[PDB]
Amino acid sequence: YRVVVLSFELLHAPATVCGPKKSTNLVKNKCVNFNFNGLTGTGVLTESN
Amino acid sequence: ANNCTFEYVSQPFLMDLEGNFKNLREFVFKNIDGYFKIYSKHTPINLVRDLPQGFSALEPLVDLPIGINITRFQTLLALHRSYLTPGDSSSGWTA
Repeated sequence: YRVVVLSFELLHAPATVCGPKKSTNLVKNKCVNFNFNGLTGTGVLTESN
Repeated sequence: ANNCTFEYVSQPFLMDLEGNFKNLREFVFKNIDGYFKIYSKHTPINLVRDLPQGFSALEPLVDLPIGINITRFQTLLALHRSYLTPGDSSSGWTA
């Protein structure tokens, strides 16, 4: 029986491994809840120059 | 080299240096919450021995998740001459 022991260390250190952050589609010109890299908000996204 | 708990490879920080074509490379190093932050900016300099007069902002460059205490630092140099045979002069680089 091939066996692997994974030991995770969550201590006082800058975290290096994390679960992937999945996303959804991006919709503009509409009032929407947005979350960009942890920045949360509610508003209308429009093309900015 | 033990507990090698971090390795990073990327494009050169210091570009090619290949007569008075001096270059100013300014860097800022910080150690905050285990994150090692390096900021830098580069500009060709013209016949100014010391720091010049002007304003140039350093753009963020790299944030390393190294997370280990730091107290001291030292710069790394290049031996163009030979250690066993130190010549009288001109073996180095323009004194």
